[PDB]
Amino acid sequence: LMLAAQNPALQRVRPNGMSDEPQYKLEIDDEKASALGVSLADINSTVSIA
Amino acid sequence: KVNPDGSQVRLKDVADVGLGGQDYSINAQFNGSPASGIAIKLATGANALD
Repeated sequence: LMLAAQNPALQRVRPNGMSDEPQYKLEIDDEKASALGVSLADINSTVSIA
Repeated sequence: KVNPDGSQVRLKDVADVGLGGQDYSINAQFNGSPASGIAIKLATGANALD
């Protein structure tokens, strides 16, 4: 894009798709999960099904 | 697993892990040197030269 725009043979050069956006990662510490007696598959099922 | 006395057992403790073949049955070599290949069958009605 920032090259084609310096090219006087083209114009209106745009990506068709979207641009990366912020997303909220979830970290799960399996150390504290299993230290609290809570499965891991039950965590995932909770986050999917809710 | 987590030993009921703190600490935990990991996959690396019970097994060895690495990228290897999905299947080890077939293998091949070309003039003696390790090799691979795809054999191609023609689609019915297609033309071998093309």
